[PDB]
Amino acid sequence: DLKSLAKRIYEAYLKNFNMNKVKARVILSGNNPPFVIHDMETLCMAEKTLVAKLVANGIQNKEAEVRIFHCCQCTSVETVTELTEFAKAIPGFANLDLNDQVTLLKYGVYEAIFAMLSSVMNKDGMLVAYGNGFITREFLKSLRKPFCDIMEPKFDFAMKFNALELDDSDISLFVAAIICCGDRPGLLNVGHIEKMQEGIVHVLRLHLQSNHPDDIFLFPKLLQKMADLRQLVTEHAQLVQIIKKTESDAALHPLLQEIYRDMY
Ligand SMILES: CCCCCCCC/C=C\CCCCCCCC(=O)O
Repeated sequence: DLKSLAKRIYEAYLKNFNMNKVKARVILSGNNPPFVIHDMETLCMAEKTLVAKLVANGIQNKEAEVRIFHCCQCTSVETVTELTEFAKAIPGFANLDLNDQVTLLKYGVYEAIFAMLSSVMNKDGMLVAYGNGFITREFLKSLRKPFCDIMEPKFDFAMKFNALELDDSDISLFVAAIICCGDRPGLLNVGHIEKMQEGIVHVLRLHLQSNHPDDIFLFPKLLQKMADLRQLVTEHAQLVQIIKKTESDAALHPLLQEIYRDMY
């Protein structure tokens, strides 16, 4: 039954996420090749094709860094929708009280986002806009403060995460395990969530044993990555709060504002 459950989770991941690691690698390797964004000229060209409404405002267009942050938020909002549907495949999740489902997704979505971002990142840049753009790591570092500080820790995480050489069958189970953490603040049926966590982590552990016979510590490596992601999210939320307080034009989408509210 555990092998079947691993396959169910993998299939739910392939169905519900618009991007997966095979699809990303095909694009990153070289009919609609990605438009490369490496400077302000190519950002503005890319926007006019890929997000035309955002730059259709003349001198009322927002600052480039704020437009970029807006596009970052749109990607998060979409990934939150995909993760919410994916979670239905996790045994026990749909049997939880609605409020506990909300809490698990609230704390888990950005850990899952940054884990899955690794699949579209290499040391030079990342895919964006449903695989139709590639924005360089150096360009994002070139942005004015504080916006240059958003992505670099995520690239740092991803380079090490990618060196583990996971595939989508592994990542799907890892994302399921992120969602099933019984120590999230405010949970009301901790006991049932802990059993749900134990079950998915057992599936993950057996799958990694089978799929990565060469790396006998891969399961504890991934437990550590889960803790590293929690710290990355706490730090990310702190930076978002700086942006919120100090950048009046960088409006936060209400769904993400609710995720961040009372989080850490
Ligand atoms: C014209 C395309 C412009 C693309 C800009 C870069 C898009 C980056 C893609 C995904 C960003 C992932 C990080 C999201 C965290 C910041 C936003 C948030 O807190 O939700």
